[PDB]
Amino acid sequence: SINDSKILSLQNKKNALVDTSGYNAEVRVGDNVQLNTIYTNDFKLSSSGDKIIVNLNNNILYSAIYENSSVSFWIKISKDLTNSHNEYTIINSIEQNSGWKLCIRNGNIEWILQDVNRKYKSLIFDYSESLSHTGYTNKWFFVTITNNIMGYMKLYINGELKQSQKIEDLDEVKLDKTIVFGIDENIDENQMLWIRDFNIFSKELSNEDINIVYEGQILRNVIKDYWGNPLKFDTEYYIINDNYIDRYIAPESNVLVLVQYPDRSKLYTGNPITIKSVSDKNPYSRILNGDNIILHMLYNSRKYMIIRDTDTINCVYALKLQSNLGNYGIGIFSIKNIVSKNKYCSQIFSSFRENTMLLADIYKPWRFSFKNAYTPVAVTNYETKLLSTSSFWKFISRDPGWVE
Repeated sequence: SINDSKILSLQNKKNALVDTSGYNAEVRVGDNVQLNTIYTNDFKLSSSGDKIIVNLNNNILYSAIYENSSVSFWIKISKDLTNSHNEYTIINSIEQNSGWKLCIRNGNIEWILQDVNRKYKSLIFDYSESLSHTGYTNKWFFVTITNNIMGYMKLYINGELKQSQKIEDLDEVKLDKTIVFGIDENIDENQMLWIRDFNIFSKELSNEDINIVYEGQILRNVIKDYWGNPLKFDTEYYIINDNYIDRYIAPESNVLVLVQYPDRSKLYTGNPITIKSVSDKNPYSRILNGDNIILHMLYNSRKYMIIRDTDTINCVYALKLQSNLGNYGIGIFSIKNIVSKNKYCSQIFSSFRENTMLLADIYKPWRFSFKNAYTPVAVTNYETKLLSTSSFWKFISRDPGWVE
């Protein structure tokens, strides 16, 4: 019933982006704008002059805003766009003086509401955090703006209130007629962003309702890559542990260990792992909670299957490589999303012989050496470790919004 207040909803139907709210907005998508590349209702703004123009079919009696409203969408902003010190306008309903716009500047997003006299209020969120791993550069995040025209305008990120500004003190704000998505500033190659699930609601959404929209649109049962894209079979990933973000998985004497990145700033470091569907789901299909999966590592140009050791190092098993590919239980795993607003990560489990969960910590995993290593291991009796970040894994794909 939250959805009952939708008065614009941009969704992909029969390979076109249209308004499915019922209100019949005209949606004019630029010829070069790529739709539905990651998520069904997404669009990518990446080439010079990429635009989507939405012409509303709305109230003609009221010249000025007469009701509360909310705007929601997810956004993903490339590294190269984020690294710019320049300001870019991304969405804009201002034709003359009044209206709203979304801007990006130096790793911040800014929402502005402006009245007929160009008096404005601003809400800002630092999504980049100076390109920190903990930030959101090139990661999907959920934005929601709510407007109480006799009160406050609020900015939420992933359902969490970030900023609030009074707007009751503004003068006249005209009803929107046209909304333009697209950057007019000159852009370089690789400066791109994606938006998905753009909606406008005819009410001020409560925090509770915003969390409902968020939870619904995140797709709880679809495993996510590091950027928040759906995880896919048959796709290369650099798999990292949340406790050791600058270490890569590698075989040493056929025991997998975590090796420190020679350069922390180069994400694509290590031995790419491809995930295979045990049940023969279609090539490149999405990986879901409850899927049986197999992991293949590319090591010095050769493919191996990752398996659990048969023998222990409260059992603890190291992981190893096997050149013989096939469906062996000792190499079958399953992946489950962790519910988290600030991390796209999952746990990995094995039910071969005993129930185990993969985590990373310091062990002595070799049979003929007492040397320590940061070691991914499969551990039994893991109930007390279910909230441990040592059990959280992230999957870094080579993504067009992060170029090295």
